[PDB]
Amino acid sequence: TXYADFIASGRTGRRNAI
Amino acid sequence: GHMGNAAAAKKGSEQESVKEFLAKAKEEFLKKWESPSQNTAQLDHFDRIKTLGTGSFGRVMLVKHKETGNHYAMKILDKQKVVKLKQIEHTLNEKRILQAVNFPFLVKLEFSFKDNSNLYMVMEYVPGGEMFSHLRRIGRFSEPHARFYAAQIVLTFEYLHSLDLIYRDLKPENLLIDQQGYIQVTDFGFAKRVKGRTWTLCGTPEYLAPEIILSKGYNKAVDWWALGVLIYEMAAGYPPFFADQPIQIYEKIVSGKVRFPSHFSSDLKDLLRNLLQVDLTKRFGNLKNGVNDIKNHKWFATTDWIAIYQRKVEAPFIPKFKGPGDTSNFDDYEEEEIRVSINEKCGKEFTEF
Ligand SMILES: O=S(=O)(c1cccc2cnccc12)N1CCCNCC1
Repeated sequence: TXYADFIASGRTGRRNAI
Repeated sequence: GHMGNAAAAKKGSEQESVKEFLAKAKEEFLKKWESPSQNTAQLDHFDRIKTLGTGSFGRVMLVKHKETGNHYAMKILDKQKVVKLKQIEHTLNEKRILQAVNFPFLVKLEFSFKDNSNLYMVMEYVPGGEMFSHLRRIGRFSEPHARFYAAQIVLTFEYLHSLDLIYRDLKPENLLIDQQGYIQVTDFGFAKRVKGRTWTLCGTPEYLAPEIILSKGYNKAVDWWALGVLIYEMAAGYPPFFADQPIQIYEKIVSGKVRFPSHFSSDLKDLLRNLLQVDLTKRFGNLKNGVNDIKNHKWFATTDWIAIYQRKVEAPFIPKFKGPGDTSNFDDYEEEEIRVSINEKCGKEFTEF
């Protein structure tokens, strides 16, 4: 599912600027 | 047509009044922009309470004014560290913007000052914490809830863009919720006065517009792209473009393809396809009718823009608040010293602060 894909990305926490 | 006579006249009058408001607001901004305020308090006016945030951006501390008892959020930057990280211009510009703007969803700089070691920005304490926390906790916002927040961002960007300010740092991590449930925008380190184009690669991967990824000169339309990302993430619980590695996120962003959860309304999907439009000649907020293409879209048909601005709409969510010093909507961090050296550091660099 897309939610499961989101969890799999490992980018569910706070995201830093580049 | 879509509007009868009364509705068209009312909408036209509303749009003209916005122009009139923005012209006055630009006049007020430019006076403060040209003559910034400096040195309006000092450190021993405040008790240090707790660290609210810490990172590459320095530190933000909850402090209490000793004589009024008012709480504030004090951003502390180490002057030597700012110079080392090559952030002098961004630091000066952030404070200059904050002391010059005025809008109900932009955090208020109440005092600023510096000493031998550090720079200090004393801002209103926004006790509800980051939208990010509430979004991950609740999972996703219902469309009316998302819309309430989105409307405030639309108005704030309409204001900032009229001042020729591009924002460039939109994401749930950078939006705070106040005691009335309304949004506060706080971070202006990437904001820039830009009447035309600018070129810097800056932002957060999930929120980067395609023209930034592709190393183009770009304009304020990147903020309308980011609004699309934000609305999507608020309503879905995850952003439109994500992957294990930033390069894979960038491939998705530039592809021109975006896919939606089945619970998104058709009105929402139509708005998002027009904001998340790779083709700049077609992106809402970048066309002849400007912000009005967004404000007049069907998904915002129930939005009373003036009532949002006046903060007369009941918020969908009021964060828990047990007193003026409550920090329960923020994380806990290791408490570090606020060291002030006997010697002044980097005085020349920060004369303007
Ligand atoms: O929450 S903060 O520490 C913060 C900053 C500025 C003013 C604030 C006012 N009240 C609370 C927290 C505040 N924060 C730091 C950078 C990350 N994004 C959100 C702003």
